[PDB]
Amino acid sequence: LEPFYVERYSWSQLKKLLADTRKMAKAPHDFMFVKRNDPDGPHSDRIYYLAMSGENRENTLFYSEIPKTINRAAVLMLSWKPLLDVGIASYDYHQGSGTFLFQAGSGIYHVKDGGPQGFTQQPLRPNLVETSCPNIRMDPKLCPADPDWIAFIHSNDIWISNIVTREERRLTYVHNELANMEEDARSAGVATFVLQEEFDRYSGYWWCPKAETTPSGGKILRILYEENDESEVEIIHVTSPMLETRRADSFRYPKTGTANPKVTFKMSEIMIDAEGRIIDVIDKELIQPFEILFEGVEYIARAGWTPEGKYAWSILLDRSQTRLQIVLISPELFIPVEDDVMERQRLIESVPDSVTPLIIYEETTDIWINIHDIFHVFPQSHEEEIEFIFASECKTGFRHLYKITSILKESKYKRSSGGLPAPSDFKCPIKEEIAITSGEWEVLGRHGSNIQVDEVRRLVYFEGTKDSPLEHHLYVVSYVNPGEVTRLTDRGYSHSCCISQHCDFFISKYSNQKNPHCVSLYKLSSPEDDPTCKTKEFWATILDSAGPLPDYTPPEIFSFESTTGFTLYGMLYKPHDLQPGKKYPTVLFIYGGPQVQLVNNRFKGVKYFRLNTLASLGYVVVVIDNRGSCHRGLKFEGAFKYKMGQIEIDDQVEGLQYLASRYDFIDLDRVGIHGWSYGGYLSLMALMQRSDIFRVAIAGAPVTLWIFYDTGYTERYMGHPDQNEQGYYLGSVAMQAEKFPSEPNRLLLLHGFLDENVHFAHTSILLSFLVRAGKPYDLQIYPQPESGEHYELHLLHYLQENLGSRIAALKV
Amino acid sequence: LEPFYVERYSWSQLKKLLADTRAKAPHDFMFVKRNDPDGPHSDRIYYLAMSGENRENTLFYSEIPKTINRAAVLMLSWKPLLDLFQVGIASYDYHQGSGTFLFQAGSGIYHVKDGGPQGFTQQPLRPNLVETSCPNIRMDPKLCPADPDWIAFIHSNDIWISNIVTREERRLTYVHNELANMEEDARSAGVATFVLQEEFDRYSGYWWCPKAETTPSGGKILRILYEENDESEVEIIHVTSPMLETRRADSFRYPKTGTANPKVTFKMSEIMIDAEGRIIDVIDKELIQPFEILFEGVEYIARAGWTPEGKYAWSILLDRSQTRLQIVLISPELFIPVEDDVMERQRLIESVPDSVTPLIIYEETTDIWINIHDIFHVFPQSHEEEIEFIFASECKTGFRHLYKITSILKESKYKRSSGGLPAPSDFKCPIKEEIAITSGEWEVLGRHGSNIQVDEVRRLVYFEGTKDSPLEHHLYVVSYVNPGEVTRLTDRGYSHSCCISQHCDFFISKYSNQKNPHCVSLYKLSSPEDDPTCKTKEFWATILDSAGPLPDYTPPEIFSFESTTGFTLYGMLYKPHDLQPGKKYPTVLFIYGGPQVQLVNNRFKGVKYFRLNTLASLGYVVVVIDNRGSCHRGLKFEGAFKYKMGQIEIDDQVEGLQYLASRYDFIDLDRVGIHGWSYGGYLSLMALMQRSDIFRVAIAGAPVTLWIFYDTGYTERYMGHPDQNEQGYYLGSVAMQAEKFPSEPNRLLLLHGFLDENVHFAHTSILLSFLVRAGKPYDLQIYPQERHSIRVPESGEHYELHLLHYLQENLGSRIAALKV
Ligand SMILES: *C(=O)C(CC)(CC)C(=O)Nc1cccc(CN2CCN(Cc3cccc4ccccc34)CC2)c1
Ligand SMILES: *C(=O)C(CC)(CC)C(=O)Nc1cccc(CN2CCN(Cc3cccc4ccccc34)CC2)c1
Ligand SMILES: [Cl-]
Ligand SMILES: [Cl-]
Repeated sequence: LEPFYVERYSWSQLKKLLADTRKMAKAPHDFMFVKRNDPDGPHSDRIYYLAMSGENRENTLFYSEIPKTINRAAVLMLSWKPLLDVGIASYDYHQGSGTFLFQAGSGIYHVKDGGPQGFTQQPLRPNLVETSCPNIRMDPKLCPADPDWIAFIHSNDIWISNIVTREERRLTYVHNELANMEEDARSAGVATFVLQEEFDRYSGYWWCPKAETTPSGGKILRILYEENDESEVEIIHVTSPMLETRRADSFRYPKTGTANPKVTFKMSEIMIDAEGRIIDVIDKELIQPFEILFEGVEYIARAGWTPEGKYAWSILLDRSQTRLQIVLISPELFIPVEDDVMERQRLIESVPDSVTPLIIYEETTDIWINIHDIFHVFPQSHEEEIEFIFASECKTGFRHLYKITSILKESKYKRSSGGLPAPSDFKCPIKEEIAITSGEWEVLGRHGSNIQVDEVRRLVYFEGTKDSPLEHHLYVVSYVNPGEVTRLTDRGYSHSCCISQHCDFFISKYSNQKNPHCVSLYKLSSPEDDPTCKTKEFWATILDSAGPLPDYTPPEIFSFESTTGFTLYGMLYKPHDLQPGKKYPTVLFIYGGPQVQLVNNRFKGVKYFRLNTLASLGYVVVVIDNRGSCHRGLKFEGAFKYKMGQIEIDDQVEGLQYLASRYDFIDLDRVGIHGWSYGGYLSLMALMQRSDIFRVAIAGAPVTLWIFYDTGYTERYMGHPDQNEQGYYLGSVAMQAEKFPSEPNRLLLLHGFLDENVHFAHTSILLSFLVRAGKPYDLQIYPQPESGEHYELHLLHYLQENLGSRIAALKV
Repeated sequence: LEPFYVERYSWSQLKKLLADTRAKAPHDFMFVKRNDPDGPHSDRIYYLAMSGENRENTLFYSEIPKTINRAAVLMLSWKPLLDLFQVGIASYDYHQGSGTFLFQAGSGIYHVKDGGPQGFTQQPLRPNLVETSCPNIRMDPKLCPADPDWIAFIHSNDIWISNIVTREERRLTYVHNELANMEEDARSAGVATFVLQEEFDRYSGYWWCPKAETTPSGGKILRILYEENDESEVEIIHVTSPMLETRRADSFRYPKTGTANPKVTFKMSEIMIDAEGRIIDVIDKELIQPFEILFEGVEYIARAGWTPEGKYAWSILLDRSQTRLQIVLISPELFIPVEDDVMERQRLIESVPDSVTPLIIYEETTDIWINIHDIFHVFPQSHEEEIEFIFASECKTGFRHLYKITSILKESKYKRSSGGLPAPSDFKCPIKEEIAITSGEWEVLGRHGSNIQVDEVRRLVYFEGTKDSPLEHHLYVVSYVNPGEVTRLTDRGYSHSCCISQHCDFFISKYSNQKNPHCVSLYKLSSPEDDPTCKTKEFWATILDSAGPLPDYTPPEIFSFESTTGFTLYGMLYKPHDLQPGKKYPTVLFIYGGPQVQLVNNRFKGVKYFRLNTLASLGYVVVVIDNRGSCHRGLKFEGAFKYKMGQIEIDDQVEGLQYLASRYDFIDLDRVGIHGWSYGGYLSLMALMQRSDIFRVAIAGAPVTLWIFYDTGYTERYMGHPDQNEQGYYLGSVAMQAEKFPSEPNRLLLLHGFLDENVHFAHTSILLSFLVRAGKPYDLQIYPQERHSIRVPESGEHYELHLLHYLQENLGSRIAALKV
């Protein structure tokens, strides 16, 4: 077996090769189905959606017409009608009025379509909402009880504005923009850094869905909101976008072990008169402190209202993220904010002791709670019950849907006597807990995956891995008599689905390893003898695939039975034009951290197109989902709890050796490893731990030191740093710099200079320690499109010079 | 001619080689007379010195004997002046009449007495801590010449005084609130700001008046002239921290070019003391009119102080473009008390005479630039409306020469009663007499410790100069009354740095040459009885002896060549050790090539530039060339690159390289590297950028890549304001020309300290921005927790290792040629 050496191109030649082979658009999303209700017309529904019609183009609202019937000989390809005349990330909509509300650039706008006004046959010039406010407005939302009112955030405070009367009003006075950020570290209605970055919650205020009627023929609107105080949170400096303006932007980063923000709930209570004028605005706070009522709660993971507006709800986590509580909060728990201590005591006495927080569900785990967007609340039939669907990995170690009924008891605790409540004083007895689904597979509830409930047929639609861990599929099952789980999506593809609100259609964005992404509309229907049985039928195409592009050769998914007692899956890019009796240099691409799966049956020729490019130059490319990876259940994921950096490279090496024994073209002498973020971290660990296996390591934005990363992430997987002193040490490459090679041309560090999730300090502290330890490195910095081209060029060239070509074999 | 290829050592082996192949000489001298007829010693000398190796800098003394055995060589012994502190001393004060030393060692401020009325110790004295109530580090202590019981110092950017007998402490300025943040509180007093320290070498910002003023009580008044600065309009910049654990950035005020400099003014603290040394009162006083009115056009207070009598406070002032110097006498009567009440403030202005006025006793201009220097000697004032003084200037002849100047102190034409602003030349004085003491194609030295000693008895002036050569500094002497013959006092084949006794009967010289390490030796001055002008020198004793030519270090040969520019350009050449016949070697050009610096001269370079020899041992030719713009050749030679930085320098570097390359066949022009720090890093980039043909690799260290990111004081002196010179700034900024770099990798290495506060990392990061935009390759190395230069030895060790290894892998070795 002779060594194959890659063609040694020049820098300018490699730039040309990358430029030629380079030459995507946001696929249709945020679907909404509106009925036409037109007996004489040919269309049943209009679908509205956000999309990008070309690659240059900006993201905007489109519509398409769903016909009542189709020619089943042909394939109907739906046309994209523009709804409007900068760019839109999301949109709100009120059904009854047909009002869209959306931000585009700095402006907030509104149009109407598909309400009583009817259905336009051409673009709509939208109406700009007026404002006195000097700064950018964020997070606009229509009031569900009155589409004339909207809310939004300006300078970390909540405002409301009437789109008819033009009345604007600031609701919270929590942030003063002109003062310094040391004293004023407060905010209302905005989610803090950790909650956005690590729990995917972006909004921090919620309209009450219904309005209460006043005595004099007006109404009361309500906004539940989160108020944060980040005064005790660590302040860190990262260099500003403008390098000519030599300064640093301050922001609050709760690093692991330190304080999270000081959180609490609030309610704005807005009295409006008979003709839409604001009478009064009472701001209201909890009767007792957040720490007392919600003992142990550190993070407000999720929050909203019940469909009737009766209770606000919230899904709450402790600091270790091992205990989740779903908690109903009455509006009567809130009293007006009064600085006068005598008048404050009055208002506490006026509230009954019966009014109390209601923990309607609690769960625990020795691993961790993964937060998700599934939580469906049924309408309240009985007065002292709440019925709902939730998902959990805590029973079986796999995420499944459960139908739960809780009893809303009077609390044992009484506030009159004025003590502190015990841990379980607000817990509700669980009357029923039916498991809707079960097995060695999971229901999906993140990154857009959720459920749709058909209350009439008493069915729930959900996405899952039942058929395979490498394919997402749409399923349906009864929540009343749960049994047979009907699949609705076709095997051989992975699907991301959106079910119509009327449960009579669904859209699926699907692909597989060979075929690019497509979006198609499927009609749901039942046989006459049984509404429980659900069948699907292709209706029309919304987006066609480009068709497998000859320049891109896809990988083969493989798998091996690991000594760890798990099947591990991988992707293998065999080199283009294999020579018999030769062995090629192998580049292992890695991520390997939690909340990610790189190996699955989806089209990888957009995101990971440049893996195919490495294979065209003569490299073998391997990707392996090690233990900790997503979509295999909680026990699989928990493998590295307290032990980050200590099991991942075993699984990689094991898979790399499995491939080697079966394919003689893999040259274990010339193996490189490369990844970004956790992949960059593991790449450093690979070179540190296994010099023998890995010749080169390219680390991108690597986490080098876990005490520098945030609370929400790090404490979930590694606990508090006091209770895992060794794991934090052994898991931190910056404090083991002595273990790196004394040879140069084996370590490449890549970092963005301004990156604020994985800070540059991770790289700069490593560099400092490598210099202390007399170790070599190579460094590329990317301050501030053009730099991604530079990155790909440098990486191809670095692999060429130090792994692929004959010059690399000489160099040693 | 075969190419020599250097040994390809591993990283571990180069670390070994460097590790294997890996102290302040006496200074701040002071002669004090014994006045002991029966004793064997004429003088005792005091001096700062590091006794050797890992040891702190401290006060020593030695004994100067009346006679010597001229058969033998006397070696003086160093007596420790101080005892161990129940850290190190950089600087000291002395009061002649009392014997009081004053100095800072570590945090504390101390005093001893020796050589005054109390006599001379024969054993180390115990230093006496000056006690304090101040919470923070005290800085810049200074003895009051008028009363050696009193001292002054800076604490939290304000001026304080402390009596060392009575123990009375007192705050004189309330300009800086130490507790409030620096974004609001950006004022200071008695402290030279960044640009003044970094670009004009002025460190102090307050000056004791050297004489007291007696009162009716039998007490006295003491005065302190001081600079007050308001940096509120000055650009703020954030650099990280020695603490990398806290992801945080510390702020400071950096006047970047074409932006606001600090808003400055003069102030005076009037300090009334009673009959037994207790403070009665402290009146803080300000100028009767603004600084912008009284000193029209002035932007930098370059130097300041008092006349010997304490009558006038002098100052040397510059305009923003640094093409106009003004020496100005400021009378104490120009200052009035500070007053909020605008009626009472007006009444004090009116009580001051109109005859009292600033006196511009000297003014000069140039098309090139003013170079500030420490030479300025005021004579005692005998005539009432005349001041007589020695100054130095390049503005007449284009070489720095001494001039004895007398100016007439006329009452001003301008009058303050009328209430108009004065005309540009209302304060100017008549120049009655301006005699040139020296002249020629050579300069008098007045920076970096070089100065003059005036013998007022025999009416002579001692000075350092380049008269015998630009490659050697020598001590000379000449009359200031009948200026004729310039007598050299130091021996040739040696560069000297000399300190002349206050009594003018001795001088000490620190000297070296290319082959011999540094030495310090004492020399007695005397004249034949018939003629006191004729000054001769005799060796007296050795203070510091040579370690000797160390056999690791082979010196370089000083070469020179006639450039097409019409200047002789001097250089140094390190030939490779064991130079093979019929073989050619990879060359490494070390460069600085910026203003205010000369790399090529006849001094020992085996300490500072030791690794140029290490390069030669591995088989590299090493060249160094002082191009046009460099120091010690006159203002015209220096002026060559005004408005044109980065354009002319490499022409001279390549010319010199080719002078050697034609004259020596061992110089392989196909493999030439370049390397430098600061301006040398700048030029290293420019060299590769402009001359891809000549230079294979460039290793730029802390490079200036964008002149708009550098400070006012430096950049505007050589380039003017950016508004007036858009082409100069564009053509002189490598960041704006990133497209011109090679599109071959392994030819560009950037080295930068992450926390550098003179040449900010910003220069490197913005260069990397434009190189990425231009699709160009680079290599980069960062050295965190390190400011101006590389202080931590492990990072210095890493710097030398990477630099040597980089040259090996991409220039010197077998594989380097195969790699193309
Ligand atoms: C970490 O999670 C980060 C940074 C904190 C979050 C945004 C991160 O993921 N950053 C980041 C930056 C730049 C690119 C990517 C993803 N990209 C996917 C495709 N991949 C192409 C590739 C892969 C393997 C080998 C090569 C070799 C040469 C050229 C391209 C290659 C690069 C990484 C993520
Ligand atoms: C510029 O003015 C700086 C940086 C902004 C502030 C003072 C500066 O000068 N920095 C700096 C950092 C580190 C070292 C030096 C000076 N040093 C002198 C000796 N020289 C040795 C040398 C020369 C040439 C080649 C080699 C090769 C290997 C090892 C040493 C070499 C290096 C620079 C200044
Ligand atoms: Cl929506
Ligand atoms: Cl002195």
